[PDB]
Amino acid sequence: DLWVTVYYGVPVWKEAKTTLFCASDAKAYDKEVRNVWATHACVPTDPNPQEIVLENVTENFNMWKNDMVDQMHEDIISLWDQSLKPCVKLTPLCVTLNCKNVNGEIKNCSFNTTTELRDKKQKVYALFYKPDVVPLEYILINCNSSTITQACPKVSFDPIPIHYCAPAGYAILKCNNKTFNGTGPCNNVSTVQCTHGIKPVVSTQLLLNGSLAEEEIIVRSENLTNNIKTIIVHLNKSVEINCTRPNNNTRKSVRIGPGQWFYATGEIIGDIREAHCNISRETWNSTLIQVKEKLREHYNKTIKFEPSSGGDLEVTTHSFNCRGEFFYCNTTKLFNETKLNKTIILPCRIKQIINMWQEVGRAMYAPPIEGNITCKSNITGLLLTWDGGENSTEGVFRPGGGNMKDNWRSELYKYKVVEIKPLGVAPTKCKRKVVG
Amino acid sequence: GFLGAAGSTMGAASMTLTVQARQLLSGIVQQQSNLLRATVWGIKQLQTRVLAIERYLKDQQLLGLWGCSGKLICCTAVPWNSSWSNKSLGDIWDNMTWMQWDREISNYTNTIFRLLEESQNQQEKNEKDLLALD
Amino acid sequence: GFLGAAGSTMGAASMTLTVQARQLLSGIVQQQSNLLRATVWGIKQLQTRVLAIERYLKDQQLLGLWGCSGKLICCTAVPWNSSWSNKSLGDIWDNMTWMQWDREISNYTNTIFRLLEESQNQQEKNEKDLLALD
Amino acid sequence: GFLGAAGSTMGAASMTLTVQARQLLSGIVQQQSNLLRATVWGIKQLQTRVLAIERYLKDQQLLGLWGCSGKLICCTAVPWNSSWSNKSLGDIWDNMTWMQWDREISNYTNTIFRLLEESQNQQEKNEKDLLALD
Amino acid sequence: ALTQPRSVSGSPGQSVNISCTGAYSGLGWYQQHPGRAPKLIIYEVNRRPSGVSDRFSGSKSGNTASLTISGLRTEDEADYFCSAFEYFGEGTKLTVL
Amino acid sequence: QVQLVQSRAEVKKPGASVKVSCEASGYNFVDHYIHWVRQAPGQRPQWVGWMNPQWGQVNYARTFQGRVTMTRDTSIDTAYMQLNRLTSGDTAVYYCATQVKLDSSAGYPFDIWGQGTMVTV
Ligand SMILES: *[C@@H]1O[C@H](CO)[C@@H](O[C@@H]2O[C@H](CO)[C@@H](O[C@@H]3O[C@H](CO[C@H]4O[C@H](CO)[C@@H](O)[C@H](O)[C@@H]4O)[C@@H](O)[C@H](O[C@H]4O[C@H](CO)[C@@H](O)[C@H](O)[C@@H]4O)[C@@H]3O)[C@H](O)[C@H]2NC(C)=O)[C@H](O)[C@H]1NC(C)=O
Ligand SMILES: *[C@@H]1O[C@H](CO)[C@@H](O[C@@H]2O[C@H](CO)[C@@H](O)[C@H](O)[C@H]2NC(C)=O)[C@H](O)[C@H]1NC(C)=O
Ligand SMILES: *[C@@H]1O[C@H](CO)[C@@H](O[C@@H]2O[C@H](CO)[C@@H](O)[C@H](O)[C@H]2NC(C)=O)[C@H](O)[C@H]1NC(C)=O
Ligand SMILES: *[C@@H]1O[C@H](CO)[C@@H](O[C@@H]2O[C@H](CO)[C@@H](O)[C@H](O)[C@H]2NC(C)=O)[C@H](O)[C@H]1NC(C)=O
Ligand SMILES: *[C@@H]1O[C@H](CO)[C@@H](O[C@@H]2O[C@H](CO)[C@@H](O)[C@H](O)[C@H]2NC(C)=O)[C@H](O)[C@H]1NC(C)=O
Ligand SMILES: *[C@@H]1O[C@H](CO)[C@@H](O[C@@H]2O[C@H](CO)[C@@H](O)[C@H](O)[C@H]2NC(C)=O)[C@H](O)[C@H]1NC(C)=O
Ligand SMILES: *[C@@H]1O[C@H](CO)[C@@H](O[C@@H]2O[C@H](CO)[C@@H](O)[C@H](O)[C@H]2NC(C)=O)[C@H](O)[C@H]1NC(C)=O
Ligand SMILES: *[C@@H]1O[C@H](CO)[C@@H](O)[C@H](O)[C@H]1NC(C)=O
Ligand SMILES: *[C@@H]1O[C@H](CO)[C@@H](O)[C@H](O)[C@H]1NC(C)=O
Ligand SMILES: *[C@@H]1O[C@H](CO)[C@@H](O)[C@H](O)[C@H]1NC(C)=O
Ligand SMILES: *[C@@H]1O[C@H](CO)[C@@H](O)[C@H](O)[C@H]1NC(C)=O
Ligand SMILES: *[C@@H]1O[C@H](CO)[C@@H](O)[C@H](O)[C@H]1NC(C)=O
Ligand SMILES: *[C@@H]1O[C@H](CO)[C@@H](O)[C@H](O)[C@H]1NC(C)=O
Ligand SMILES: *[C@@H]1O[C@H](CO)[C@@H](O)[C@H](O)[C@H]1NC(C)=O
Repeated sequence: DLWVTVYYGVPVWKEAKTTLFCASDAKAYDKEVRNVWATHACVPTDPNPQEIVLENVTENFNMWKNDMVDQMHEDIISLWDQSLKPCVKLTPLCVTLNCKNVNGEIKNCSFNTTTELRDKKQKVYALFYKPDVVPLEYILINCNSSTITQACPKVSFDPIPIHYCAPAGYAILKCNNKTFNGTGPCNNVSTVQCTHGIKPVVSTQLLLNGSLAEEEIIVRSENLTNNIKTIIVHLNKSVEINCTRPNNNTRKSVRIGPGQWFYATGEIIGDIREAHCNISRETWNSTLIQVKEKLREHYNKTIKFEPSSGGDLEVTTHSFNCRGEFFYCNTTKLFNETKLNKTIILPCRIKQIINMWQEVGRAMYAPPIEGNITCKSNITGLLLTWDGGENSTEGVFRPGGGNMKDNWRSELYKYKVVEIKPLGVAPTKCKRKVVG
Repeated sequence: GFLGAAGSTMGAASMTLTVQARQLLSGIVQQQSNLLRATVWGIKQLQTRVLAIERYLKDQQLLGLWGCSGKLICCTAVPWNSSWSNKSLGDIWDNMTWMQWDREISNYTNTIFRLLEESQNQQEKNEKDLLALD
Repeated sequence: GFLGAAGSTMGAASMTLTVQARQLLSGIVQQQSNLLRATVWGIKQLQTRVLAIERYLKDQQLLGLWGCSGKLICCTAVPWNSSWSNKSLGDIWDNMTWMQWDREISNYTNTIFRLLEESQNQQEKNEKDLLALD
Repeated sequence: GFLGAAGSTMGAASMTLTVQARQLLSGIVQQQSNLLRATVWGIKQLQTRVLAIERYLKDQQLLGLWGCSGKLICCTAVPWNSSWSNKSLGDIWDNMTWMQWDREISNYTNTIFRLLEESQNQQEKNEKDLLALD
Repeated sequence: ALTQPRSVSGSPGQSVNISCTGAYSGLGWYQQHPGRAPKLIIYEVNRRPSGVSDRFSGSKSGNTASLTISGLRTEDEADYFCSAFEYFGEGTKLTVL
Repeated sequence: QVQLVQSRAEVKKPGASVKVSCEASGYNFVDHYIHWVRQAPGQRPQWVGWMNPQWGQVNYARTFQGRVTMTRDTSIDTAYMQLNRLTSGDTAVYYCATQVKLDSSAGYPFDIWGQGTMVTV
């Protein structure tokens, strides 16, 4: 007859989300308290990741209802606050600064700070950038909103690849479609131990240092024809950028308390030069054309570009970190032409008092880096927003980086967390031996 | 490998059920705490380890109350009420996958799970106690 | 329901032991952490979850060392020394509740638990090894 | 007592394996949290209890996948390939300790552990399903 | 290019029924009481937000959004607007005899 | 609670600038986008733009591009909309719109609207 027969270890799963887990690469070369994403206690990963390719099944995906990008964004915020917790407060630095210009974008400010003695007062000088100072005869930009905790010079903001790993009893489903839309079924899925190398970068309008595409450029958004969500244009090829801060800055240690040391920008020597980035001209010219071909597939007419209309300074420019210093690069020179080595040079301005995530609370002060600064932007994606209610002849895609979950959705679109239910009931012709 | 036979037929998948059984808990090859460093990651890690044991111990508990603790495949003597599924033997084990099976009978699985604990193992043990009395 | 037969006779209570067995660990139907919000309650909760596994695993461990892992009712071959209790069969199973039984023999239960691990399962396994040698 | 027979011969040590088995988890006789006080010691303590569960549950899981969950001594039907060890019966059980055995065969135990889960319990269960079909 | 008629007849007990054609037409419908701001009555052509009566409902078609209200009252005399993302319709005034 | 309150109605001269504020209370002001939509008294309602209060990230139609600037003050949960180069054809009632009490994450349509600010110029 047909009697139940329970099987333990059946390959059936349910859509359910759990708590992920960091597992960095076997690169414990620390030698100093560093790696604010790994911090102290992120475990080594598997040297041989057991990537297990599946066939025979089509499972649907939803990269905007994914809970991994909510959990990753909560961790990076939590790592940001935890690394700044033992760092030096800048409470006694919120005094009237006496700033005179250098010529420029640097203001020579002299302020009034208590020494380690609670009665003696000293007068010291420092170099502060223009958008770090608001008029009042000057103060810091956000001393009347919240406190400032400077970044500890020991730690590093270099994003190392971290693998978000589901615990025992769960699995991560990796979609392997070469041209994969995001929302919708995936014909070729593979369960993995956990994710690939994910660099937790911070960047607006330009997804830096990520995963590249294989076949062509995939244009990704929730609805495309909706103007309210940003469009993630995931690139196939990657352009080369050489960003720099080509002025020689000296780091000045200002005594502000017992153990609390305030590292300001000392005397600048050499040439007063602007920070710039070279995003080729030939690779970007071919990059925008291949972006136009994919954007013309979802439309029927010409499509033009135009720089960002407004907002705060950190979205109208191209923000990132370049060797412990935060840049703000004017990307008007990029999205200028209207489509259907002679390099373009982006003027970038440097800020030290940065208020990342716009959460009311800690807004760190990046200490200056001694000497020249050079890094390697790489671009594996773009962040574009559609324009409003308009004529059908042409449309504008303004660049824009909204909530930071769009940065993680460019790398967490492939993955999905499901729970494993190894108990399963299925009738067969077998029956156990009767008692009587 | 783990979940490798998720798209295969039930007959092919039923041969490699040990693989999914192993990886549900371990766990301890990848880490033990780890006590090589001595944070957000520490609290996050620990809550996952408790959950992995707690979910695992539920299944062995359910298998235990069905008298199937030691085995991965056990047969029972509760009959299959046809209202649950009307499909035959050849329409289930050689043409359908486990994923589509769970979707259709999930409404009454709890009542089926009630039949596995009451109908057999609660009756078999009382009868087996009455059988070994002599 | 859970602990429902605490005042009933041992014969009536012995039929619904599965109900009390389910609730020692679960647990995970009522909550998983819960990760819907993402404090004193967090540390307190986790220590409860660890403790519920510690008590549950001890009982299955004790049942395991008595060779009774899979079953809720198992019979042995250690004889009942009369010094523990002088009561007969009809004076125990049809006139007393489990609450009043535990009160009187709790003094010597520990060496009874020592008899269950030594007298049978440590002797039965050595004999069963010598029995399947041929 | 616990690990008392670590220097004795395998035959003498095999009689008191229950003593070493009891102590991997407990645990709960020495403490439960403890909720009599209500720190560095609290976090350190909790990570010990989780670790004690997780390693213990690996061994019952491995014993479970070999169909030996309930027993401390179980015999199988996978034959012993001589490449692992060339020693005889009398050269092992009455002249050698368990310590020196683990050092010499630890290299291939993993493919032995693969033989215990595949060769028997994955074949025995498919055959046992085909046996109770009639 | 999202159009709708201006006035459709009705009576208490008889249904008032509005067409609205266009691309992605009838994503949301608003009942603008004369004097204050409009209020959502249905979203996603057929779903019902909280705070509105059960008699408010909508039916979907290929390109025309049909808003059907059954059991009219004298207090429902208002202007109805059909919207599609950022676009909007012309506006339909209720007519109850 | 979970409501939008606007400023008083204003009547100005051509060329001048008007600031129509919309303070929000009772809910997460930052997490939800603030849309602005017009309605001429005798014409279909026309949509101006949206502004999410995280960084501001303002979006405009070309019929208002270069004329309207939307700023914010997130410390007091106030969303602004300032029009420049006012002409004769810029008369309407100005509404601030958002989406809070809906289960649709698509951002459209709107459910919570302000008290209204009739601007005649
Ligand atoms: C996107 O990804 C690219 C990688 O393709 C990143 O580019 C690299 O960024 C890292 C970190 O910003 C750079 O690494 C740093 O280089 C500094 C300069 O190196 C020169 O000087 C050192 C010392 O003299 C030489 O050994 C070296 O060969 C070079 O000549 C180093 O000074 C840095 O060292 C750090 O650690 C040491 C040890 O504690 C400290 O003493 C230092 O003060 C410092 O803290 C560091 O190694 C790297 O050079 C970049 N290029 C390449 C090709 O890897 C982009 O930054 C990244 N962008 C974003 C936005 O994520
Ligand atoms: C499904 O996706 C997987 C993963 O991308 C593919 O497997 C890998 O891809 C290439 C192409 O076959 C091979 O050279 C690799 O060696 C494969 N990896 C392994 C571990 O075997 C797979 O080919 C895809 N299958 C289909 C039908 O698209
Ligand atoms: C910034 O202003 C400070 C004001 O104190 C300058 O510091 C002094 O500058 C004079 C030159 O006018 C020197 O003779 C002193 O030795 C400086 N004092 C110290 C403590 O350095 C400082 O040079 C100015 N920096 C720049 C770049 O203009
Ligand atoms: C950005 O810098 C890289 C190297 O820092 C440049 O790439 C090198 O260019 C030289 C000639 O200029 C070649 O000889 C090397 O082979 C190149 N190396 C690599 C890895 O490509 C690159 O040209 C620079 N780009 C811009 C726009 O300045
Ligand atoms: C980014 O650069 C562009 C041009 O490179 C700036 O746009 C104009 O720049 C000219 C100077 O050449 C100014 O006179 C104009 O006022 C600028 N604006 C317009 C609308 O024409 C642009 O301002 C730069 N971005 C920022 C934030 O300053
Ligand atoms: C409006 O409501 C009713 C019910 O929806 C309408 O009846 C049908 O409506 C659909 C689409 O709205 C049309 O395609 C059918 O042709 C209608 N059938 C009939 C028999 O009319 C009806 O049109 C309207 N009710 C009125 C005008 O009283
Ligand atoms: C964008 O969202 C709209 C609704 O918000 C989607 O429109 C619906 O699409 C389905 C099929 O995909 C139709 O059956 C419905 O009639 C459409 N309208 C409504 C009001 O639900 C649209 O599909 C979405 N865009 C994409 C690319 O998925
Ligand atoms: C996948 O489908 C093919 C085609 O029906 C079938 O032959 C095969 O057994 C299935 N499973 C695997 C693992 O290929
Ligand atoms: C700093 O203190 C001195 C006296 O201690 C005072 O004269 C001066 O105004 C203060 N502020 C400055 C230099 O900005
Ligand atoms: C903080 O200071 C700046 C300086 O101009 C000012 O604009 C801002 O309104 C101040 N914030 C508060 C809350 O007063
Ligand atoms: C993405 O592309 C797939 C292709 O099959 C399609 O089914 C799905 O509807 C698309 N989703 C969106 C949001 O365009
Ligand atoms: C960019 O490409 C177009 C056509 O591919 C060409 O006409 C134009 O000259 C190119 N620009 C540069 C700077 O090479
Ligand atoms: C766009 O801006 C770039 C930046 O240098 C400039 O070279 C180019 O001529 C501009 N083109 C147009 C059409 O404005
Ligand atoms: C940067 O882009 C180049 C493409 O030439 C690529 O080879 C390199 O791996 C990229 N860097 C990183 C860190 O991915």
